[PDB]
Amino acid sequence: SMQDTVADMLTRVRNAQMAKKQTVSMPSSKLKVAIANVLQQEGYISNVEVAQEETKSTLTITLKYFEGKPVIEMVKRVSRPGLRQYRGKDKLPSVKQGLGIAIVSTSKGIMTDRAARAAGIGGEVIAFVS
Amino acid sequence: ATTNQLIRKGRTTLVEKSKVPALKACPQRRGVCTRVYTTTPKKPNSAMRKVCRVRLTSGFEVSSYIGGEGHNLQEHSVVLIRGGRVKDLPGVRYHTVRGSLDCAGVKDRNQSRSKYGAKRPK
RNA sequence: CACGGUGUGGCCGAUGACUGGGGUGAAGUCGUAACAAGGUAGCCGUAGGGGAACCUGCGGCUGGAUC
RNA sequence: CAGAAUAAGCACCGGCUAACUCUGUGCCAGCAGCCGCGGUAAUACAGAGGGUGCGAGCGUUAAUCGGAUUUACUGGGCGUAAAGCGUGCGUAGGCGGCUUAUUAAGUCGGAUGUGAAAUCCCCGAGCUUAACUUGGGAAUUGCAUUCGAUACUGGUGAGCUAGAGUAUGGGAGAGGAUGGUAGAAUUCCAGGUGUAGCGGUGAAAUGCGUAGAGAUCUGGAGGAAUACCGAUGGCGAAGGCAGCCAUCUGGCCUAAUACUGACGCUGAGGUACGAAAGCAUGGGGAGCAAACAGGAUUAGAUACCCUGGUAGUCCAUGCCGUAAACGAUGUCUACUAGCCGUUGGGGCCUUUGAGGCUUUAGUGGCGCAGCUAACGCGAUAAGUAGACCGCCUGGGGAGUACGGUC
RNA sequence: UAGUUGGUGGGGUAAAGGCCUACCAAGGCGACGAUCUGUAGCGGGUCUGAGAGGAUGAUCCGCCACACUGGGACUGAGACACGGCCCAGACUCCUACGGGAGGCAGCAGUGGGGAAUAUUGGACAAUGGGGGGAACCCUGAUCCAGCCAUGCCGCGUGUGUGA
Ligand SMILES: NCCC[C@H](N)CC(=O)NCCC[C@H](N)CC(=O)NCCC[C@H](N)CC(=O)N[C@@H]1[C@H](O)[C@@H](OC(N)=O)[C@@H](CO)O[C@H]1NC1=N[C@@H]2C(=O)NC[C@@H](O)[C@H]2N1
Repeated sequence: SMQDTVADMLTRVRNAQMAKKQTVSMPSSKLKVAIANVLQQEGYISNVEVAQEETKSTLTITLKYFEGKPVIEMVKRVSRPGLRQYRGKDKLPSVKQGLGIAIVSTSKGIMTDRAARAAGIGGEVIAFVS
Repeated sequence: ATTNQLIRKGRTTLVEKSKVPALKACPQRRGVCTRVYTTTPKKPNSAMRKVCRVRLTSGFEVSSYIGGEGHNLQEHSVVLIRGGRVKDLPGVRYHTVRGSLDCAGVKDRNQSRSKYGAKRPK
């Protein structure tokens, strides 16, 4: 059964980018929307939309392609249900010598590792994007 | 392996067996020559190579090569043996130190004298 | 209660007439089982038989050639 | 004060690895960490000359870590190289859908106390220099107490329906168990017609037949298996399941509402099933056929070929628990170009009845991207990711010995 | 696992406590490994490694345990006491046969084992320790010396000219 919806979302985005799709859709959740907002702010994706039919909620993401290649080149799930990963403020990972982002869930909300270091807090390392 | 499998049962390390069991973690051993003789090499080598069966102070009986040309050993001689294989001789895993206790240094030798235990010529 | 003794039973080590298989060396003797359709396709499980590789029965596989 | 006066050895020179020739010997003597040298011109054995590396030292042996991503947490694998249990069910455990309130255990932050000295590191100081000694720092990645934060995980309360399941209609099937029954054929028995062969092989022979075979026709007895249909078809967890009929019975597919509301996935131990051969007790026995007998072939035949033929193959009640039990590919979930077949259903459209579009669950052939050592795989993944389990760590010894369970 | 797990009365200790005892109850531990078994002094640290890890626990410092092998207690603030006592065991020594004596895993040294590791040295002058009012006495701790290329660091074995 499905036991990691965040990993499902990341895999959907990865496969859509590899297949050169324009948009990608999934069932929605607040955590997924929070991650997508960080991606949009950092500029890896273009637009985030949430639609509601009744109790169902759908998340739609518009993908970006610059030159020939997709903008999101690498996206890796770091923390997983079988192995949770927590880091302090001094040991937050850096992706590609600061050229990528690490998505971190902290007590002040989801941010990048750069913002987490600026705020001087740690948290759970969700994913690496580059 | 999954993380849960590693937690339930970790990784296993296999111990490495010594190639010189008769020394018993000592640099050298003293023994009594039980039988001095000559043997033939395994193919593709042919010779008459000098070996001695020795009973060690560790409680083991082994075979040890005699290096150099010309030796004065015989039965009941007391010898010092170190480690070292002879390769083409099956089962000879040790060497006899020349010029240590009863073994004498090789004669008319002037290079690599510290090996084979030959003193400086006059 | 320590040490000791008696009876009986476990576990460990050493040793033992004789006996069984294994490895290595050297290729001495009998064959030619496998590799080509290897000259009866090979192999797997099981059972029986045989100086020896092996042979035969039943089921299975292609990791079998020609059609 | 006297006077160069008192003071250099060890290893190596085929490649790895800086340093090459001549004599002597001729698979001998010998060398060797690995690959390897030596069998008349050896830069690899011994000596000599020359050189190289070190230097009061130089080599050898032993031992630890490294190189070894060669137990892989960082940081590996399981189609064919070693490696997916034969297949299910399920216990402990691991993990687990969406929304909301709360808690603050995990998680994060601050403060305080502690973390002996020596040791390691940094800046200095004193030794003629250095080793060494020493001042002060830094560090001691930890632990405890207390105060805060609430995104995520966990706990608690409430709510939801996309997962999972239930009722009702319809459908396909060699799914399982029991009992009947039909037709073809082999063998045997009896009888009629009939008379010298039949059978078998590469060729023969053993064998059968003049107390009559083989052939042909009629009747009877018995056992085992179900031609055509038949299919890259179907059903089943796997092993497996084919004539027809009745009875009992499991699962699956398909439509629409209705209902429960995470009730789920996997699964160490455990347990159920599990081809063929084999075993126990009792039946049965047509055909076939291990063992065995005879005839051939052969140098020999122990075999392949031929004539016979007992266990067994069949039934009832149990055991055994193994197969190249194979897709050599564990189960579950989501996503990622297309093209052509086929089985069981749903929907739509022609317009009369047969076709054309879709959609779903199986079963096949190609193939873009991606992956792979390559072969190849490619929506039935060996691609992209997640959850749990099983397994591998050079070849033999060895799935072996001992102990134990059955 | 049956003083075993808990409770009550009493005993006992410097002090909590099944530490002991008499009763009452049936509890306590274990797959997060009890019980049994093999090995082992622990740490600060040391070696290796980019790190994570791996190996190790000489010399220096802290803690623990032991003193020929076992069982005990006495004195004392403090011991179940290396150079104290009692008992049991093995071993060793003296003897006039009446009777006695001992424990180097303290320093030096001997025999043995081993590939292998040193002198039966000097002084309490310094730093400490014991006793004493002091003078002072004791101290194989210590400070020094001897032996060993075992290691690290430094220096020399000559310099210029000379075809
Ligand atoms: N949820 C998923 C559900 C899965 C589903 N249940 C089953 C499924 O889908 N499995 C995936 C397919 C894997 C497949 N089994 C592997 C394979 O195919 N070959 C194995 C690799 C061997 C080799 N590398 C290639 C090879 O030798 N090829 C030969 C060859 O082409 C040709 O022979 C000759 N001599 O030229 C052909 C005709 O004889 O035979 C092929 N050989 C074979 N053809 C057979 C076949 O396909 N199967 C059974 C077996 O018989 C197979 N061997």
